[PDB]
Amino acid sequence: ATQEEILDAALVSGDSSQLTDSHLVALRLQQQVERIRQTRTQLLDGLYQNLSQAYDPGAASMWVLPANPDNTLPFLIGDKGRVLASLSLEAGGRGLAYGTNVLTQLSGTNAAHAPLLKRAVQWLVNGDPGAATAKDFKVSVVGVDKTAALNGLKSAGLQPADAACNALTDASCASTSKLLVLGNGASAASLSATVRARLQAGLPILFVHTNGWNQSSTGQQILAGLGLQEGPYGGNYWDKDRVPSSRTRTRSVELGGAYGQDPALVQQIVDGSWRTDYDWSKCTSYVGRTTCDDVPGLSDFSKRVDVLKGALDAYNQKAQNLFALPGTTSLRLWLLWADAVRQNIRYPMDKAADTARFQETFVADAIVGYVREAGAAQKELGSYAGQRQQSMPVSGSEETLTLTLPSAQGFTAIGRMAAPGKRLSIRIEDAGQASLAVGLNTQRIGSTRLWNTRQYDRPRFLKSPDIKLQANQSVALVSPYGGLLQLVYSGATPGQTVTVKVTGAASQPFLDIQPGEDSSQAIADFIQALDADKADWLEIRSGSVEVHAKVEKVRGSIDKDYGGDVQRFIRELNEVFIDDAYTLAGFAIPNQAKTPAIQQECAARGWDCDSETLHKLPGTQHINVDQYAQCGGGCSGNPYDQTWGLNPRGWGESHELGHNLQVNRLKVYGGRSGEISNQIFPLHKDWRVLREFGQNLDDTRVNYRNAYNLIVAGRAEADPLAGVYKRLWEDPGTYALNGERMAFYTQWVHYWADLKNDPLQGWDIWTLLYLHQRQVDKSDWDANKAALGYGTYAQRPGNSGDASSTDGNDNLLLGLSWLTQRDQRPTFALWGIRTSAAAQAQVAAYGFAEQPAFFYANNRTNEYSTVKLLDMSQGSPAWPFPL
Ligand SMILES: [Zn+2]
Repeated sequence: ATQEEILDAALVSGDSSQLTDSHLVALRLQQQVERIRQTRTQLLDGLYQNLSQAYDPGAASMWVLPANPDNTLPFLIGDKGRVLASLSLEAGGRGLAYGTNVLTQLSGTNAAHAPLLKRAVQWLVNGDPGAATAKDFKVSVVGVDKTAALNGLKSAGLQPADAACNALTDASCASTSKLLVLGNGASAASLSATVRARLQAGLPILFVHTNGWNQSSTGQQILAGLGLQEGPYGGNYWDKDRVPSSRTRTRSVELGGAYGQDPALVQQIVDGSWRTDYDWSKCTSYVGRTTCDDVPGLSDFSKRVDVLKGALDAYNQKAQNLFALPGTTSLRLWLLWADAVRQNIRYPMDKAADTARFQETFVADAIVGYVREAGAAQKELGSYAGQRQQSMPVSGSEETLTLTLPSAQGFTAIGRMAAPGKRLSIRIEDAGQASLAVGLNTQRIGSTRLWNTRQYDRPRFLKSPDIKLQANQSVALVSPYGGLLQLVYSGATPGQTVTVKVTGAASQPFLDIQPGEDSSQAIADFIQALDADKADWLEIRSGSVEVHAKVEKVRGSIDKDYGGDVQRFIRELNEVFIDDAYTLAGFAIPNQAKTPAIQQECAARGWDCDSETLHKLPGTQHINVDQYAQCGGGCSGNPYDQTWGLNPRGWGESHELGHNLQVNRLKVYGGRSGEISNQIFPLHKDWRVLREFGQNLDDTRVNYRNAYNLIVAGRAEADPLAGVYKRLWEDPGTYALNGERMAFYTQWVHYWADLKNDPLQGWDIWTLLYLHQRQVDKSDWDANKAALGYGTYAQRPGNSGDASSTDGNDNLLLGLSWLTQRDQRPTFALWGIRTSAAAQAQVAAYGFAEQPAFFYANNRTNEYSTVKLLDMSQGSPAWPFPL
């Protein structure tokens, strides 16, 4: 078969598998775009002639936009670019929609529009804007006032007669009526479908939005029947856009022909006239990531490409197959062109060395249609994947999976992959009240480093749009890239399940630790899948953490850090990394009782330390392990990105996990502890690792010595609390005084260890503070405040994260005083930490003996046997370790 014959077939089926000649497709697209422009401009020129185009719908109006570009078009575009009315040629019919009821303004504010409206109505009735209507032409008016509408039409020089019947819902009235006028009061079965069917059968429709700047679902449905869409929330309220009387024929004809179309970009594609002289010296670099926002001309190019992506991604998001909807040829050609381009992409490309390949690929990467029955794999997957991903076996039968949702909103790995160019079918069942979508992959967009020299080596958009699903309705997908399937959810009940059915999917290595079940078999099966080595990507689900990882990166870590010992790697991931953090935070972990000391303290305080209501595990934290990251070689977020691999014992792993587990009421001076109060997680892990294993990791993180220097100097000032504050907490820098501020947090660990007379118990104070804080945050205030040491508070305290707030300082003071049964105000003052009068009154009410100011000093972070206690109440001792 010729490429010509392949293209013709693929326009019907969507099957681009054998289509490689992108130039041929681009030539067809060129003629299609030109056909659309010729049709539009001829119609708009006939409508406008030299009549005034003045049209002012006021603030109390909505915008009304084309939705299908092939058969709809703007009619009135204001100076600010807002579409105020649109024309429809959908299904071979004739429709016109305004964003306000212009018919009742033809004697007033829009008297000047009457001549033009007359031509538009001539075009509706006759199909020719210069053909006069017959006297007494029958007009049916539905959902807006009949008399006022007919009087409006008369005001424009027309002589309508009342059809006296409902042409929206009565097929016989539709057949004799010359025009149907609609507003938002209409009633009908299947309103969009009914409107479409009337239009297709030849009833001309004039729609007027009757709800001002308010949106209308009836209007949205009518407009969808015309192939139009309502503009966004607020309507014309802020912009107050209008067409001025100075608007020329030529200008509006040009704007209307160009709207939502890019003939210049099509021509650049066809001719290969990609820009050879972008000024790349204007790019800049931030932590190794190059961006180019200030390269002249580049942002405008990128925004034009975004229009195309936006257009196709609306179909993706709605789970609509473009090839199943009539009147979508332009978009079909764009998509088939991009699929053809994907057959020829080769990596890597550089922005200066390979301008034509780089720029054409830049466009093609933005145009991916996932909802289809067939289509092509991209031939080269570069730094993303390789031959394994391309050759993964797929299941011919339906697979059934049950997923648990740990919070109301987020996404979770389904445990299967789309294979490149291979159809899969998916559906969800048993979803309760959750709203669901399916997605592919988890990459963040900064992880395609296309502006770095020679690093355009994968697709721009490896993560698909979220593809909405309805319960019990199957959707067919084809990805050019393959990818890890994700269930995206919102409005869920924590702990609920969902059933996923999928046919045609591949099975990546997938480790699904069962919350409180034996896992030695799951581990063995995962290892066996890794040993078979048929995949480029894997996933791991363990508690509230999910890892999405390039296989080669995980192998690298197992080899480097574990000498090839996969078993120990996995067990440490689960226990030393994940379980360590969530246990430190005191969450209710299924089938894992609290330690005896935590149990006993909680019991002695009469606390709820075990309910799911207060202490359920939080929403999933995702981790991406890949060749590239969103920012730097590793980036905060959810997911957070790592490019080195995945080390269960690593500082960064736990530092980032810790950000997910931070709470404002345990931060000193809000944001000043933004990179402090999360460090308990990696510090605890390192203390544990030294004791159990003997590796001594990050042993100089906590800078007790320099904290001491700053405290000793600041407390010599006239206001000693302010003096310390200035030297320790004032600096707003992201990582300012990181080591010194950490030494505050560990004071309480050493203190608690001494209080309990047990070195192993020291970190329990943080677990207790977390348990206490979640009760403060969520328990019934009146019933629980006495038990939480907050009896003097009429209302729950605030949760501000601002550095100027005392909400964290206060809760730390109260929690620590309450748990230790000593008034801790002198040590809080020593550290420069101010508290509110309310919190001070509350500590006074406890009736506890003061703990005089103290300081725990050490010359190592991880080894606590050497820590020394300094009494600070009478003066400042010497630093007690030799320099
Ligand atoms: Zn951080």
